[PDB]
Amino acid sequence: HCHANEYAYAKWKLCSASAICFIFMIAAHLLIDLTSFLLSLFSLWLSSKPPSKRLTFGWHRAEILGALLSILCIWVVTGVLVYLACERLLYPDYQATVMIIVSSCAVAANIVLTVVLHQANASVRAAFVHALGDLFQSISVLISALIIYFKPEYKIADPICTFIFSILVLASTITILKDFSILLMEGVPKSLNYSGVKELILAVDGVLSVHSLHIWSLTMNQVILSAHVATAASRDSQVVRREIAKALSKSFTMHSLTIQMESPVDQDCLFCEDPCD
Amino acid sequence: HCHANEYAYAKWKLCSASAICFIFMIAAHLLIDLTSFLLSLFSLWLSSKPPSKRLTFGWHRAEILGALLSILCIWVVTGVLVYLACERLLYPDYQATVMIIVSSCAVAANIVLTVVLHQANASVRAAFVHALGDLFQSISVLISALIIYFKPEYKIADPICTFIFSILVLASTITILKDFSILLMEGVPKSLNYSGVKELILAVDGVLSVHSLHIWSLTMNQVILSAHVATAASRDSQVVRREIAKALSKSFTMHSLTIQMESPVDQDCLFCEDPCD
Ligand SMILES: [Zn+2]
Ligand SMILES: [Zn+2]
Ligand SMILES: [Zn+2]
Ligand SMILES: [Zn+2]
Ligand SMILES: [Zn+2]
Ligand SMILES: [Zn+2]
Repeated sequence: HCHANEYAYAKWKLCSASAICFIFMIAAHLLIDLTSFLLSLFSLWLSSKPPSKRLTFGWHRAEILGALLSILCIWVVTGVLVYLACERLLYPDYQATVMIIVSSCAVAANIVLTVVLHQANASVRAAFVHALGDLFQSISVLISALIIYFKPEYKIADPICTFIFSILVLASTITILKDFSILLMEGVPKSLNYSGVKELILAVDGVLSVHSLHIWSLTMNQVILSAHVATAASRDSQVVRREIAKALSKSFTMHSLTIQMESPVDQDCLFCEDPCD
Repeated sequence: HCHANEYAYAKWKLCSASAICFIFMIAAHLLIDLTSFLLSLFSLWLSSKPPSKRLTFGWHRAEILGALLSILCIWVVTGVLVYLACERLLYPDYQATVMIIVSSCAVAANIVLTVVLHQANASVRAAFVHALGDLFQSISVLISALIIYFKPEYKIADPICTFIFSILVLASTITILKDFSILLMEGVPKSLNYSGVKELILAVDGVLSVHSLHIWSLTMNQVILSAHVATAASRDSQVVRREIAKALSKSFTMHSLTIQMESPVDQDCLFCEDPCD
């Protein structure tokens, strides 16, 4: 045959944040937040579906697609806030404490959303940064309000306040796009290393030359491995991988293995060579 | 060992469209169109790179990531044009033939961009729809101009003109997102069929029960196959797949095969069962 509660864990942790912004009707930004969540949550309902004929590996990956969307909804939001800050700069006419407690309530609220996403699921590490950004964005108008209120002589420190805080957003979203670009490109995941498994595999008896390895991954923790191995022709074949699986599954967890057990007649070729790093 | 000119074909066909909008400095929207292009082209330069250690399958898939971006740059563009049409509706003050030949030159120009992308590469079928949309968008202001100029009594037919033509954009971009959602989710590609290969494989002698098939695809024409097959224990194993490859490669083209040749002792399980369709 050659053969848990992390799923609803987020559904717990995520549905909360959806309600907070929902209950946050004390007015744009909030409405936009109320949109990213449910959809992203709805994606979390997708990965639960069983693998269908059209999607053989199943809807596992769909989470990231929802996640990667949430990120690009942050760039649009902050994209507006830089252009308006520019408009708020070029049209300098604007007029306080009224604009403080309306933000004094917001900043503390976003801490709630952020702290409950205390770092698993990608959507978690996707909605989290969406909130964190929305926090640092929120303190901009606050930390400015407690500045111009006391020092209204300038009243122009607010634009740069956003400008420096906008970068605090984008410089905090790259760390997630350095990763989700590797997933959608079928690259080796973070927690592993390409040569880190070749040697780890070459440490078994029958193997001769692991050629044409391919190890991509699904969302965050689902990894899939695939390779062709060369075995001692005098040695029995099936028994070897009968351990290699154990040899790998013991090393760490998998979601599907396919090993080919090619025979010791390979035309010693760029395709089954090596990655040139 | 168990072992063309389509690449630069687009680089030919794509660099052209990049120059046309570049040379189109006869004014914004043109600049946005220019930004979308080169990047997408730059992605086409990525897929040429050889497979590296971090990206085992290689940068083939990266094209789609660039492609899928171009699409979402269309929704943003048309997103602006519906809100402005709304603003152009709610603020009805606006005032002709001056606004005709400035568009009479545009519409015909977009035909050039579209016709040279006469339907291969995804980026082709990605930049194409980006242009086609930008055409139907362009005729809106034109077909309206030759209406209100002759019948200025209304001058309100222009908003709905965009509104109906905006849908002509989005209803033309879905056909590409029905597909590129299957690629990034590792689903079986269009040109194939899940059961279409099981039977096509089960038509060989040694095979007993192809279990745990997995057939996803890279960008458009690169397909990868992977499966475990059961063979007659009395029959020799390696010789079977020594044909199955031919049996499939003869059927159509591949980019990597991994077959496991499991033995006839499988615990007759949901995992190696079937996709429930
Ligand atoms: Zn799965
Ligand atoms: Zn091989
Ligand atoms: Zn080779
Ligand atoms: Zn390739
Ligand atoms: Zn098997
Ligand atoms: Zn099974």
